[PDB]
Amino acid sequence: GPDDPLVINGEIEIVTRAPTPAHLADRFDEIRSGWTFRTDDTQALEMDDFENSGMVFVEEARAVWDRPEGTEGKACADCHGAVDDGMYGLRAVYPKYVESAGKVRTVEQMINACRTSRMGAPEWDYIGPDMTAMVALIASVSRGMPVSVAIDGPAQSTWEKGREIYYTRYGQLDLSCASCHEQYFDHYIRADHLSQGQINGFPSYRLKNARLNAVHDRFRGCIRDTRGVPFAVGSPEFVALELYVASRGNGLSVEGPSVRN
Amino acid sequence: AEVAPGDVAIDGQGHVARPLTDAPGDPVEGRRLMTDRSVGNCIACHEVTEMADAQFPGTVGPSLDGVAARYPEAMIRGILVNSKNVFPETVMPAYYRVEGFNRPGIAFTSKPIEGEIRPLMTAGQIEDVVAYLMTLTQ
Ligand code: HEC
Ligand code: HEC
Ligand code: HEC
Repeated sequence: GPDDPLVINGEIEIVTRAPTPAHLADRFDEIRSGWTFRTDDTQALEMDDFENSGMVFVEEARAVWDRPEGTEGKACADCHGAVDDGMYGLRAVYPKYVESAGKVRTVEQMINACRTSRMGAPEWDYIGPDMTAMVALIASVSRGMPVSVAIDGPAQSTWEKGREIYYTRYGQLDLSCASCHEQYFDHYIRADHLSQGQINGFPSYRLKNARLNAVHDRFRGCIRDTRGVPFAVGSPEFVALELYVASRGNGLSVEGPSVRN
Repeated sequence: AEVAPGDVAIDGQGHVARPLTDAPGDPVEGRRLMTDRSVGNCIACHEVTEMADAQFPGTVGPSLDGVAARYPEAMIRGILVNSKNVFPETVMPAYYRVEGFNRPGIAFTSKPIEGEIRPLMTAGQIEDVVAYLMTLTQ
């Protein structure tokens, strides 16, 4: 049900309903996890890690985190320690401004920057299985913690670019993210119960394709399905949009890997 | 003989009194076209109860039951030519437009349209669907 508590493994309280972030209070009263729009059976699959197929990949990523890889002969753990500490809280606050880049960067970009320039290892495909399993591991160790992406300071002009993309109609169907997710959340498009399009639960494990799904992969798909040309994965536009949509769920718990339709 | 997208006469309420084709519209075919996501994809947003076999109609748009008892033909066709002329800021796609899109792609391929944009629906297909919608007098 939409108002039932989400607790994972019995220990991890997920805040699935929260007061609207100030920048968005204008448009609705509550923000809600996409979990709260799913059926009972589907909601069930995220309440416990032994049933969340997305967590199989996380466990594989736990192994990779400790595997030396690249010419430096190092593994993530060698610089970051145990993942449950080195990544603690981290998914809550990306996308964020990274001083060394002078830009807002995504978790995926940071990972790949570590891979090529500190590990001497090939980059992982931005929305490929390796990267998405790893991003899901990183997410999973912050579940429970309120998403808290800065939307001002040096992030601000990215945030506003993301915000303008979110309210631009695309495609020959001429639709914006807000066309569906803001105006019409809680309605149905065909079989799909429309959520607010939060990303606090990414990477999402979807029953549709039985794999983890990265934020930029959903974005791409979403614009594609306006019968339009999506931006590139990793593009500055999707980086902008991701920061923005993230802030639309500020206050919601980190939830990933989540289970969705 | 069709009226091409750019040639449609549309009054100040968004209505189109003239059929887009001389081919009179086939109610039966119309029915079909509204369930095909490749073409109209209507029941993604609309219930039609008379389409008892419909199966999971959306609720984004109002139920189309009785739409022939509340709106005249020319307003219904207007809504299909360009819903925005009748319902400003509507999420309903414009089905006989070919300009002014923002990154339009070829179907759901993600690739840019190069060259003529074709309308989401041909004159025939719109006339077929309107013919149908006109049987929903309830
Ligand atoms: C030392 C040679 C490292 C290895 C091996 C890995 N990482 Fe790393 N990482 C390192 C530094 C010095 C920094 C800070 C970079 C900066 O510009 O300030 C990072 C940072 C990250 C981050 C950013 C998070 C943050 O604290 O702001 C992420 C998400 C990250 N690293 C991921 C990551 C992964 C997945 C790795 C294994 C493939 C990995 N790092 C290895 C140094 C090193
Ligand atoms: C209607 C044609 C849509 C438009 C335009 C956009 N989205 Fe969407 N989205 C749509 C459906 C029917 C669904 C599935 C049901 C649901 O809401 O959960 C979605 C889903 C998403 C999600 C997943 C949410 C989750 O909790 O896992 C995300 C992140 C999402 N959509 C993002 C998104 C963005 C950024 C869009 C603008 C480019 C956008 N969607 C447009 C339908 C539609
Ligand atoms: C969602 C993206 C839609 C799709 C796909 C279709 N329609 Fe629609 N329609 C939609 C909305 C949101 C509305 C109401 C106007 C508003 O935005 O406030 C409508 C309305 C109609 C109507 C008028 C009915 C009435 O007002 O009672 C008609 C006749 C209609 N729509 C027809 C129609 C057809 C034939 C479609 C398939 C090609 C179709 N709509 C798709 C949203 C959406």
